[PDB]
Amino acid sequence: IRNLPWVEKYRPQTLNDLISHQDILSTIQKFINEDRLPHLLLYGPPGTGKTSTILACAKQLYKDKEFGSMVLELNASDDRGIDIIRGPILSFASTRTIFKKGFKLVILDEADAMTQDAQNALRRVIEKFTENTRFCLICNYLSKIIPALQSRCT
Amino acid sequence: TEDMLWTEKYQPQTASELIGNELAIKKLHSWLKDWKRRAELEERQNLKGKEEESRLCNTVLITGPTGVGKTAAVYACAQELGFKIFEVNASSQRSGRQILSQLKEATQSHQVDKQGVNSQKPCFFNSKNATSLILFEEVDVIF
Amino acid sequence: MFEARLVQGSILKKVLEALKDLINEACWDISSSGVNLQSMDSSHVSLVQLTLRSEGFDTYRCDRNLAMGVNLTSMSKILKCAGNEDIITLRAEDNADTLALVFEAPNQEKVSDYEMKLMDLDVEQLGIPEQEYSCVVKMPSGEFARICRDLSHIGDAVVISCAKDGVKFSASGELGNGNIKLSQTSNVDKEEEAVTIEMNEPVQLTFALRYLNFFTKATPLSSTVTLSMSADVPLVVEYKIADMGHLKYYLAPKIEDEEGS
Amino acid sequence: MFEARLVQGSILKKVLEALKDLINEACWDISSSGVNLQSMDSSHVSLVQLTLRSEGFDTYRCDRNLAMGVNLTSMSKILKCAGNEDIITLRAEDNADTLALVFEAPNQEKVSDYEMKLMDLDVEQLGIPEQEYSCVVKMPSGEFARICRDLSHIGDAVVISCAKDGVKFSASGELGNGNIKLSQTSNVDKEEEAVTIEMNEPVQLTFALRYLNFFTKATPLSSTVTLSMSADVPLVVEYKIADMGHLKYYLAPKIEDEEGS
Amino acid sequence: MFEARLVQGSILKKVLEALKDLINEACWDISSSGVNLQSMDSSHVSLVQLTLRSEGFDTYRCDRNLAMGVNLTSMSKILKCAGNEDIITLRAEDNADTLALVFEAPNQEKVSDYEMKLMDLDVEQLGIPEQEYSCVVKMPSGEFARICRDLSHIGDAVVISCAKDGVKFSASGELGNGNIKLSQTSNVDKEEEAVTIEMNEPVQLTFALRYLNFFTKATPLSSTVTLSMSADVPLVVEYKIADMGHLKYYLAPKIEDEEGS
Amino acid sequence: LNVASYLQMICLTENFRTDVKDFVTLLTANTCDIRKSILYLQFWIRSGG
Amino acid sequence: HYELPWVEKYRPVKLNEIVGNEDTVSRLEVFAREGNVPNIIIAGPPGTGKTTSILCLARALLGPALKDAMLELNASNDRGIDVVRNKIKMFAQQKVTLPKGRHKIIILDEADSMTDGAQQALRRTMEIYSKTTRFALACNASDKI
Ligand SMILES: Nc1ncnc2c1ncn2[C@@H]1O[C@H](COP(=O)(O)OP(=O)(O)OP(O)(O)=S)[C@@H](O)[C@H]1O
Ligand SMILES: Nc1ncnc2c1ncn2[C@@H]1O[C@H](COP(=O)(O)OP(=O)(O)OP(O)(O)=S)[C@@H](O)[C@H]1O
Ligand SMILES: Nc1ncnc2c1ncn2[C@@H]1O[C@H](COP(=O)(O)OP(=O)(O)OP(O)(O)=S)[C@@H](O)[C@H]1O
Ligand SMILES: [Mg+2]
Ligand SMILES: [Mg+2]
Ligand SMILES: [Mg+2]
Repeated sequence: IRNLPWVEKYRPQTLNDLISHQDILSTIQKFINEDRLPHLLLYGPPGTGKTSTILACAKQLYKDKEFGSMVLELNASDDRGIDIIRGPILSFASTRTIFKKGFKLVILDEADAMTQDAQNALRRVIEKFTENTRFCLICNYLSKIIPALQSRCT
Repeated sequence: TEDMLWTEKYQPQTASELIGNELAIKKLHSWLKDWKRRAELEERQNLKGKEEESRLCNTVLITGPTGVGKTAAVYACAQELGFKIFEVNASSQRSGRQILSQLKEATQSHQVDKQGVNSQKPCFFNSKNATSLILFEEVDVIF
Repeated sequence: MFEARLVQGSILKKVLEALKDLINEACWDISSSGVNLQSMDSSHVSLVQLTLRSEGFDTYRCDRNLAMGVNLTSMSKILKCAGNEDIITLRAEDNADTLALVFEAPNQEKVSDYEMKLMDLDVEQLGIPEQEYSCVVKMPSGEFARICRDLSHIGDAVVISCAKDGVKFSASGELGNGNIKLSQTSNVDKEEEAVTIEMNEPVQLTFALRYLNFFTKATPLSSTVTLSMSADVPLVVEYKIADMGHLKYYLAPKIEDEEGS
Repeated sequence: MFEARLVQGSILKKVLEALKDLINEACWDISSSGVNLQSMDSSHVSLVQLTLRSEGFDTYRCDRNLAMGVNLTSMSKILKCAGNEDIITLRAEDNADTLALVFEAPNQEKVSDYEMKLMDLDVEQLGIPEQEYSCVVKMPSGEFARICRDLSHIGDAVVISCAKDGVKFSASGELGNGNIKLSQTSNVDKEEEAVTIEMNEPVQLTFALRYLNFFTKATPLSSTVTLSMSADVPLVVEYKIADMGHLKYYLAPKIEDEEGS
Repeated sequence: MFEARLVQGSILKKVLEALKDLINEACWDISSSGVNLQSMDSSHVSLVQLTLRSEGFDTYRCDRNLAMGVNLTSMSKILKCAGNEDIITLRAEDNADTLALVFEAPNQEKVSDYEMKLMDLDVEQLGIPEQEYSCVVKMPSGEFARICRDLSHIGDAVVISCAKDGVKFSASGELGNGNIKLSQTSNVDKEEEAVTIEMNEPVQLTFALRYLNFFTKATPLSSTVTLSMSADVPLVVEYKIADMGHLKYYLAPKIEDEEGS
Repeated sequence: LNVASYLQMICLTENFRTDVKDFVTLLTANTCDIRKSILYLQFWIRSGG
Repeated sequence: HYELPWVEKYRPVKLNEIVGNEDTVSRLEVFAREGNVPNIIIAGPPGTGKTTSILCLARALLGPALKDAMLELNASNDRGIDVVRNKIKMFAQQKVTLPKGRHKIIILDEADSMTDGAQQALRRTMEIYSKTTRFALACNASDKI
């Protein structure tokens, strides 16, 4: 039949279902509700609740129908280098949805696998298109992300 | 009140102005002087009408370290001996069809304007008598 | 400050189609007398001279002599977007770094103001003395294009003779040699143009046919073309555009090596 | 059972020769009102809304509502096999995987059949909420196509500004910019043809060029086109074809940063 | 000494462009009857048998049987110089390595003496016997080339099945399936577009498309085409070039691989 | 030493006095790249020494 | 409508608003005042002042001609071999009227992200077009150049 994992089943679909981090969750919710969401850099050991936090944030910001067009999720380990920063990420950050006016979201999971030149171009993509889209980088090691890319994010 | 870099402000206009590599400079200058002599003898044969011992190969190759003066020596010798340099850099699209069909006739045909300001040496891109002379610059750079 | 109003855009379209693949960049030397363009090949073995008179323009005005160097890919891709029968203003300031083309009513509804960034380059001087030639011949231009294209499949060089018997075109190659004769009593029936000669002495020369096909793209500019030749001076291909001016092509002959007999 | 026979096969050739490179997959909605095509660009920046009424079709039968998702490259390959004055018939079943194109003989003896597979896909179901526009003009379509293909040579993004005077096009590129102004007074061979002005507040925006060229590739569909835009709602061009359909491309403005530097 | 005169260059140019890609070299054998060309392609799947009768030539002179073989790139590059109307001299000696083409231009005196070199091919005469063919079809050439381009865009494999009402064309491939049906339409205004049926038994066969396309390249050779299909024989296409001769294209069919039982 | 004296010559044309040892250190630093030393000399002289 | 970060709200607009690297910033200051800047490469750690000093030097040299005499390329742009061959060379051959001692400036930020082939194709472009055009590059690891 079906025996789904308890990791997926007991997922914090809402930001209030996280258990440990409460100061930064309150800070993130306050960034959400006064319309001042910055570029985020969620980093830490696995299983801590970074992807769940950004998915609950994107569910709070966007809807189900516009989830497939307004927020774009990448894994940098699938294809490293600037063939993906100059490409899907740049075209996503520079275009605009036709009737949906607002801001886009880029969820770059496993950002520490990204190469140095791809980070050197991703920081410029972040700088040039700050108003159109916000970037959330999820990573395990901050030591594998260049300080120029770190400083653009909180 | 100057708009020129010091490399091209103090560029050697004579083969004696270059520093070092005197044997290589003398070899290149002798080769180009022999080519100029062959061109002038060809002109004299044209005027009259209207090669193991010589061993004058049609092409020299120049190699060395970066910034030593290969291009500067080539330009100084061609300026001194009256050649006109047609330059092919890596900074322009030089594929086989374009370089052949747009610069073979410089070698194979006469210069239509042989006197005047033609001593200036142009480049190649596609987006007293002066003898033609091709210069392939940085041949190791292949795309 | 300079304005030049071309009566029809077909003139400039056909000129830029003639210079398209042969010339790398166009320099316009412009004074009160008119518009001059002396541009050499990228290989510097063929030279194109184009003189357009001041009176040939619909309205022409200058204030000082000046030279404008424009890239030819950009000017060609702009002139491919111009009305054939429509009137074209060409315009530039005293010392600005741009050149405007005003197309008034290409489709009888809009005004178009296209701009080109000029290039900077050492404008070489091509003023040559007008020496006499030994072999001039009036022959049609569509026929020149036809026979140059026709013999162009055979090889890559033209062996051309001018004497009293007419113009001789020989093309030898791996395909096989081909010979073309022109006669004085011969006259075409396509346009009814008769071959006439003012010859001095026979001349044998040889050229590259690719640049001759590049030259002959100016066939619609004039009904007839004058070919001038001699032993020393290069081949001259002349089109006289009526009330517009004249377009000449100077093609140097191939160097030939005397064998060691 | 779905069966739609057209008056002419030319209109189906012209309607979708523009969707070959812009539209990745054609989703066709079949109901009693007519044929609908609400398709999305793969970059989510352009939308195509096409409506075919039942009055414009020669024959139209339909029992259920259908959603047909088809590839464009192979279907454009099979509509390259069509004439202009002939008649085509599109037949499909309720639960089949075929696209039957019955092709009436141009030579009165050669009846053709074309079968295409149906690629099932989910539908975004994005319905346009049909806002009002503060800048609406009419413009003859060939001029708009000429202007877009002209500005494609200059740059890659155009600035369209509508005001009380008329539509103004701009394109700044590496070669130098190009500007076009349209005046309300227009004199052509026809008695009545001009740019119209029905606008509230002048709006200037910037748009990508390949999408606009794909929009203008369907200009032989209708004689005139309607351009509507305002400050927040995107650009739209509208081809109201003669008594058989309407077509409607939305293009979103691009994000600029050199305006504020 | 070969002295042949083609009265019009159109037929020679079109028959050159017909087999320009089809066969590698043309091997002509010459008797008192006229000109014959029996040539086999590079893959040895198609045969060309072309016969020009002597009275179609204005002047004909042949002292002895003359067999020669010459490549077709030079042919494609020499009759590109022939006009749409002119008279042509095929000249050859009794034993030489050079064939001459003389064009008498529409000019009063302008000869084109184009002498090409041979390379002495060693070929064999593949005499094909005449036999009974079960299906003969009279068909116009232009719309038959249209069917060739119709089935070209669908699939490389071509299927033709001859039924009692006419012929059926089928193309099955990756994109889908395309079928073209012809009926009996012998009662029309002109005898050219009439498709007469004098067949005996139905036959269906599979052929390729590249050599088929090379065969339909001979469309302006004649208005009408004879299609010949029988059991276990090559496809035969007959062109009846008026007042001068007849041409036959033979294509060995693709053998269908039968699955085991 | 030849390139060092050459650079001393081009500096003395610009009314500057320089020692041989500093130019020798620069030239052995950039491995006798003449153009690189010329350009860095232009930058360093034109910025005041 | 948002609060600008202090890295942009308090970004230096002149060459005297830059702290640290006193000698090199002073040399850039005297070059911006006097003119005729050579082709420069600025190497250092992140957050040092390289892009800021390059932009301030270009602003002080150009002035009102910034929009036409400056061509800036980041790592987000293409900067390939073909871009170097067409766009860079077209801007270098482009005519721009400037006061004497002032040149057109091509800024190549994050020159480490430039491919080796593009740097090989940009070698002669750095040389022949040096009477009208200058090159200012900024980099972190000078060994990648
Ligand atoms: N704060 C939390 N509260 C409750 N459950 C949590 C929390 N953090 C993680 N989980 C559980 O862990 C599962 C997976 O956590 P994730 O957030 O996907 O891991 P992660 O934060 O993405 O770490 P990495 O670096 O991406 S592997 C969720 O489905 C939850 O069941
Ligand atoms: N021996 C030399 N004497 C005088 N000036 C020199 C010498 N070598 C280099 N230069 C200067 O450096 C400039 C550039 O040198 P180049 O000849 O282009 O270097 P190169 O030998 O071509 O090596 P490349 O091309 O960079 S790999 C010249 O224009 C001169 O100003
Ligand atoms: N020396 C400095 N003086 C004053 N502010 C500085 C200085 N260096 C950096 N800053 C500040 O930091 C911001 C970003 O520094 P930038 O100079 O743009 O980065 P950078 O120096 O080019 O280093 P990288 O390699 O590009 S990350 C500037 O906008 C300033 O606000
Ligand atoms: Mg995760
Ligand atoms: Mg060099
Ligand atoms: Mg920076």
